[PDB]
Order: sequence, then C-alpha cells, then structure tokens
Amino acid sequence: EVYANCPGLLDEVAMGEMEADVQALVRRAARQLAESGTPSLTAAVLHTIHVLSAYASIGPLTGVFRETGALDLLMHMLCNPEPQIRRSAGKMLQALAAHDAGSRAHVLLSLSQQHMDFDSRYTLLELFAETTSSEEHCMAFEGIHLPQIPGKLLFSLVKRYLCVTSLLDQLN
Amino acid sequence: PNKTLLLSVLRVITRLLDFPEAMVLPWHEVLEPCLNCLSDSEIVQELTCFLHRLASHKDYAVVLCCLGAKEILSKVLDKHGCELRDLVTECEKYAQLYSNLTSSILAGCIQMVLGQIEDHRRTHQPINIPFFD
Repeated sequence: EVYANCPGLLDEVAMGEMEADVQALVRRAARQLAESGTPSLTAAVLHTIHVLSAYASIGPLTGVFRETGALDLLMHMLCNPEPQIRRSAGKMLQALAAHDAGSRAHVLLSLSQQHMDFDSRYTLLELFAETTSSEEHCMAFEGIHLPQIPGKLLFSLVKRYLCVTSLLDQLN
Repeated sequence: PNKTLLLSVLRVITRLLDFPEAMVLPWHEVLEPCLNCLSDSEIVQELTCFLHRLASHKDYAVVLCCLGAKEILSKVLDKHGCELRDLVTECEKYAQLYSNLTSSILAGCIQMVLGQIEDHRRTHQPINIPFFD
C-alpha cells in the first residue's frame, strides 16, 4: 500500500549505549532519591532528571527506555515529595508520550493503584491533561453544548479510557 | 412545577437533603435549570437555600461554580449564597481542567470507534462489540 500510494516515505550502537548509560544514571538518581534529605543531593537529582529527560528526547529508542525498566523508577519519582522535581518529571513523561502511548497508559495506570485526595485526583487529572496534549486527542470541539459531568464521574471515565487505550495498543 | 407546587417540592427537597447518600443518586439533575431560574420571592429564596445546602461534596459545588451563574447571583442579590460566592466563585482551575478533560474524552472515544471501523474493513469480519450499535 505504501508502494502504491506513497513510496518515497518508505548506528543504533550509540542509541543502546545511551540507553545503558541512562540506566546507570537512573540508578544514581534513585541513589540520590534515597539520599534526598539534603538539598545539595536534591539539586544534583534535579540535574540528573534533566539529563534523563534529554535522554528521553529521542524518538525511536522507546523500546529500550521501557526495557531498562525506567517506568517504575519514574513512578517512584512521581511519589517523591520533591515538587519541582515532580513537575520536571511530568514534563519528561509528556515528552516521552509523543513517541508511544502504551508507556503513558501503563505509567498512569500504575500511578492510580497507590476516596483519594482531591489533590491526588487533581494530580491524576493534570497528568492526563499532559497526556491529552497528544495529537490523538487533538481534535475540534463540537461547537455545540457539551454538558458538564461531575468530578468522580470524570475519574471513572479517565480510568476506563486509560485501560482501553492500553489494551488497544497491547493487541498489536 | 408551579410556584406553590414547586414550593412544596422545594420544601421536600430541602428536608430530605439530610441524607448521607442524597448525592449517591444522580444529584446533578436540574442544577443548571435551577441556576437558570435563579423569579418569585419563594423561588429565589428556595434557589438560594438549595445552593447553600449544596455549599457543603466540595467538587459538587465546584461543578456548580463551573456552571458559573455569578452574574445572575449578583442580580438576584441586588434584587433583595454569600458563602458560596466566597468559596465556589473565584476557583476556576477546576473549571478549565474539567472542560478540557471532557472534550478530550469525547474526541478520543470517537477516534477509537473510527479506527475499529477501518480495522474491520481490513479484516472483513463483521463488527461485534457490546453496546456499540
């Protein structure tokens, strides 16, 4: 079909090396996170997280990025009391999102399993907005009356759709 | 219904508001029409009373503020509440978030449906998914 419609559209050693290096960096970052009782190591961890995001800026290496098991470390980082670092990690995850959806789905899904706090539900909603910055959710409004639903209903709908998208990608 | 009939109905609603699961039902039934009507002196008093009763599910009052009839509230106040005007009004982060989320859910569901239609076009097997029709 590509041959018929658009044929024209048709060195990973460094990629895998950076993946392993990011694995070591995440190990050091978790070491700092366990040591996150002094603001010097906290600042160093913030710098490490910036480096981790820059590593995440690559397109095709998402397979390695999940392969190194960075997801659980990132999830733990989201449960850290470092608010600025939490925001930075959220930005990094959002930058990761464009590459693939399944990573986002699994990340938020595991993030759910922690009458939760309205602040906690707010955190889930903010992360989902960061996700919904995706092109798949990028579409036009109906220009018509979209009735407003309640909040806990919004939580239920978000959880449902997240699992849906996860599985739908998973069937591939 | 009518001013007297709606007055008796409002009396019943205000009395039964004492439930702990009064919101377990679809409590967001006519809040929007209530804000639209919010009138007769009994009607305005009852709308204010219902709002004050709802002032305590904070997210429910947040949805009320998302409805955002603050201008009508000001007009009705000038015609003759305050706690809701303090708490619910001037908290709109919730509002923008929830609006964006609702639109996003709609768009995503639609895209999923269309994609499945195309996939079944490819496979030729008939579509059979619960409640899809």
